[PDB]
Amino acid sequence: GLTPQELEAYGISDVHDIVYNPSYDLLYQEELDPSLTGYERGVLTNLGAVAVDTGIFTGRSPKDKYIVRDDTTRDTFWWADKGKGKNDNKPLSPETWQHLKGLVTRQLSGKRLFVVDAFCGANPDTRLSVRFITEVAWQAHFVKNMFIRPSDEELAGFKPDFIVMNGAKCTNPQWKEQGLNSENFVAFNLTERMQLIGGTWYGGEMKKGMFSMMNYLLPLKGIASMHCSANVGEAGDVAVFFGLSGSGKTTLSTDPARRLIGDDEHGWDDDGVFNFEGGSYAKTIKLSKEAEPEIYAAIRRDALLENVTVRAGGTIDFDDGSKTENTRVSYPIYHIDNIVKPVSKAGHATKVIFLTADAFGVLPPVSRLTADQTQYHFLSGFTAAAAPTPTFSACFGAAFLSLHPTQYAEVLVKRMQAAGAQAYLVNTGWNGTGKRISAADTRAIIDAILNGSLDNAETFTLPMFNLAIPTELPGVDTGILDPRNTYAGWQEKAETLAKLFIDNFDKYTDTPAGAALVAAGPAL
Repeated sequence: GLTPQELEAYGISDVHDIVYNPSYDLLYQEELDPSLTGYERGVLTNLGAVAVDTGIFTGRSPKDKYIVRDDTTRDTFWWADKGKGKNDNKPLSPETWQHLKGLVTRQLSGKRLFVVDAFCGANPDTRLSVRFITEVAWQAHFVKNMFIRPSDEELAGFKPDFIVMNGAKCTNPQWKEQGLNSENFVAFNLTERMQLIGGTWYGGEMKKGMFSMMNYLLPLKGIASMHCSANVGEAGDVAVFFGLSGSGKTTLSTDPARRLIGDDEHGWDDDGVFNFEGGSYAKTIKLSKEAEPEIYAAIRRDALLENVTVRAGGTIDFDDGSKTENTRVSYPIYHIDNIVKPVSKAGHATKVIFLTADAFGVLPPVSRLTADQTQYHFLSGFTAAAAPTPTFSACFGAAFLSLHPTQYAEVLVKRMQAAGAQAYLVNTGWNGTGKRISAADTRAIIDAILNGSLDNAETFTLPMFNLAIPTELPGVDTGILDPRNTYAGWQEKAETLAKLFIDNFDKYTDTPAGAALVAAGPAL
């Protein structure tokens, strides 16, 4: 356990009472305290889980995200104002940092505090020790679910590498004079190793804040940091899946014959692939027991519902998206049966799958990527909607990148090469006309990848993009393998898309890495 004196080292004073690493039993009682008001208030649902409301703080606040620019980060961070920018990594002065830090420590002074020590990363040799301090019980509950809970033995020798202080109740009145976006703030200081949260009550800021920090620390050590889901087969073969909204990442990574390592954040070190998290933060709009039985069943006592509509009686209305469509629920990973246990990690990945939804109808259902193409497409992070509106998210998670995108690509292929892994580009999209690709076909494609069939298969190249397409695939109509067969014609569309890729990639050509990669992209 820790003493009040330990917290005063951070600037907090007059510490009334500390509840260190509270059990789920205690948190449940705390959340239901009738004296709580506003966003602190918790309500019991018919499913047994507690539900909370974060007001207008429905999602992340990229505009209020700042990182202190100093000797530590000056030359290493991917700044929003240097070179070509193109990101939310806005620099902050050390003096303003001390002011923001002071606002939080003063807000937390003279209160009963909740302190949660946890780990980020499932592999002991490469994990990060994090201490979270909050004055709100459900916030302590959120971090207990989302990060790895230490054993009493691990707690004995705990020494935090990073400290996050949640001061949602305070705001910065001097914001205007300081040249900030608003009175709220999500700030990071890599020299003092701390994260501050002010004004915003959105739980995801704690999850995504640590992800951004891991994205900085790990690649520097030669450890891949990835925004993906990962699962394992009976033979211990592991696959990682990358894909933005609509790509079907989650659904395709759900397989009764394959245990889940994790659904969102993973690292890849000398020992293999590991989950950063100890829980899942799932979206709940239109959630049905029929479509998502695993998630639905995870919602019980100890899970924490966020912003969902609950009626006086009858309770949860998962369909009500009037307030927001970003309704969430967090729960410890063990609420899911089909997982890798007792530790969320496995061996080296041998199959890397990039999922996309090409509404332009140009890309093939499946292509086997070359090492350079893997890097090119990882950096592009393409997907399109409504058909078509294209989206390019670097490394399939641009908003959480702390280093130049090329750095993530380099470490990824380094680990892939050491494992002899193979990458595939799978297009589950439709241009809006004629017969679309069926879920059955999509599953057949994934099976062919996972079982090693496409690994040494004969292929033919697709013009311009130069993608290698397998000659035939078991359980799939050979006809659908060639995207041209759906239609000048395809060529005209291919030129349009190729131009988009080229236009987007110019953002990284300044670096020797990005520059060298241009030759792996579309040739028009």
